[PDB]
Amino acid sequence: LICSISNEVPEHPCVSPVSNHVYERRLIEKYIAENGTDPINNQPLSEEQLIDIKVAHPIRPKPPSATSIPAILKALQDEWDAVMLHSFTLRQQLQTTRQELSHALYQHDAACRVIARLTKEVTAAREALAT
Amino acid sequence: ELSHALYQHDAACRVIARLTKEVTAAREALATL
Amino acid sequence: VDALPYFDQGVREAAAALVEEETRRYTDIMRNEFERLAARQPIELLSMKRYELPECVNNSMAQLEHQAVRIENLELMSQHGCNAWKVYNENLVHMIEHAQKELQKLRKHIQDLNWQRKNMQLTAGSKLREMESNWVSLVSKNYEIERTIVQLENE
Amino acid sequence: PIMLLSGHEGEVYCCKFHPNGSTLASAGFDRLILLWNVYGDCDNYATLKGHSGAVMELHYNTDGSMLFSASTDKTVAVWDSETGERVKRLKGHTSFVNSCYPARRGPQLVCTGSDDGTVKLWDIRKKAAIQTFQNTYQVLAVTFNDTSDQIISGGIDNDIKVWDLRQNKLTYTMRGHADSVTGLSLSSEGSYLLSNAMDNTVRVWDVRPFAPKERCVKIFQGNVHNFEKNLLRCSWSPDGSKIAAGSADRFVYVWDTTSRRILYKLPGHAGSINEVAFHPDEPIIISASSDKRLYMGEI
Amino acid sequence: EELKKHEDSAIPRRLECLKEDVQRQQEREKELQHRYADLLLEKETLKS
Repeated sequence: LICSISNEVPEHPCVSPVSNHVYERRLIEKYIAENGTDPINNQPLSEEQLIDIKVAHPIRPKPPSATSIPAILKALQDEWDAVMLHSFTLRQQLQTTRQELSHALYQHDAACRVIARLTKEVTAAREALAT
Repeated sequence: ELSHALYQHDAACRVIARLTKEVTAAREALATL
Repeated sequence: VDALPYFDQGVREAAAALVEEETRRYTDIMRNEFERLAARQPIELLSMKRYELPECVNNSMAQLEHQAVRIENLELMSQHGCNAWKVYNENLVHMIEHAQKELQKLRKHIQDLNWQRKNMQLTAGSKLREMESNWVSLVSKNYEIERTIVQLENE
Repeated sequence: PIMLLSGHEGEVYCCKFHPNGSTLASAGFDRLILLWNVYGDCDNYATLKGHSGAVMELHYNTDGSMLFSASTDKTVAVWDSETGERVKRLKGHTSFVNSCYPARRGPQLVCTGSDDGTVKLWDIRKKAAIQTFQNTYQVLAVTFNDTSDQIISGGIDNDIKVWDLRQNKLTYTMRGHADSVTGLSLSSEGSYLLSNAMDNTVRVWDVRPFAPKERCVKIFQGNVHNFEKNLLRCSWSPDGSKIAAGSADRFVYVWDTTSRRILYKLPGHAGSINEVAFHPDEPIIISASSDKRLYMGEI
Repeated sequence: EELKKHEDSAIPRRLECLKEDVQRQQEREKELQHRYADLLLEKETLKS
């Protein structure tokens, strides 16, 4: 249905026997030309190993105000500014990911050490009682 | 990664929640009997 | 690492406090910098405000032919009306339902995993509390063995 | 399955397994002893002969090679399971011998309870009596101690008794049974002893270097007596886990040591069950009943 | 499924641990009655 490279809804679907993963022909051409393998799993892929799919010709309806000024002055701004803000917020999400990963490695260090000490103290008092 | 680490840290502080009860009763018995 | 969740129904403050003590002891094209400028800068590129206003005689004749193309796209929109609208509606629902079928799959898998974990914990903790009970009994009766040694020994 | 066994001229009183659990012993009034294959189709091959009175107790060795049998006709008798033919006629017993108990993994010896008023020790080799503790009355049940240095007995005074083999006087007497003692059984712990009694109440004790001196630990409800006053016999599990009993209600009684709940009160029977045998390896039970047959339940 | 498995990978170390002290106590229950019979027998002959 959708594509795993641009996150796009294709009018040009092509999936490969090297990675059965619905990918957008544009980014699939670009990738397999960059390095001749799949991007997602990276089983070696040549661009002619894939096979296209025959699409149901999916269409979105031309809105009532569709013309030169609507598709030029207004429309491109929403798309470009929303790509800008979306990609920026996504990199921000990666920053938050690095922060939470560091905090989590800290918490794991704490758990491991405190457990190593208490597992001893317990059976230490237990051995003294078993004396 | 944060999911696995969070489950780990929570259920891991649980290990101490049990160990502390055991050792605290243990030293108390050690004094008692 | 050793952590059975399902068993203990029950602390957080003390375990996490000692934890925090241990923790205190512890790629695209030039578009990359273009979008860096355009996004940090924030401003929107000066748009296509040329065909609208009205050279200006060209833009007025352009408004003519363009609203002609607008009545053409209006022909090509009213040719359907509600028809190709419902054409997209029904297909939209028939594409919608599948993701929720998948969520049903995920619910079933995770909940049956938990259904295994329950009885697993119940067998494990049962045998382990039996071990604790055996320990209590042997420790008590072994201090009793020491008392018996003391008595039979003093004689 | 159900695996009900038959072929007995009369009521089946005594039943047990090979201490292997390879071939099966049952017997009762008929004055002979039927043996079977436990597995397969529960096949019935060999029958020991000779014992004049009703064979009041069969008793294996603990390996499974020799067979002791106390019969009401004033005699105990040793037999070779290899053959089925008698090795000794332990005579001298002045009246009805009820019980026999061969010592497990100790030297060759048997302690015998009977209807004379004596508890008697005898040797397999000498044809001679080793000791005899006259308390005053007929001795109905006898089980050793796991050191083979005390003799446990249940008789008509409700006062369960134990003799020192070396000091020869009444070593342990414990009381709390509401009526006569009918069945004793030493668990595989070597330590806990199990006792049934017609008084509807069955008891556990523990014979150790130290027990609390009042050692009535666990008590089970359900056993029945009637105007028949037939012999009542019980056992532990091979694991000391499930308490197995029969009784005169036609209900086989299966309890646990732990929660002492009714694990089963199983019907199926027509006759009063006179002995339950637990399999030394399997979850297999053979119920010897006075309906002149047996059952083999799988649990 | 991996958090239960990280539990279930170490699952035997959860039971096998107390299975040591349980038998460390019954093998020490061996140490009890070994001399406990050495204790009852020891009285009998000084009282006699």
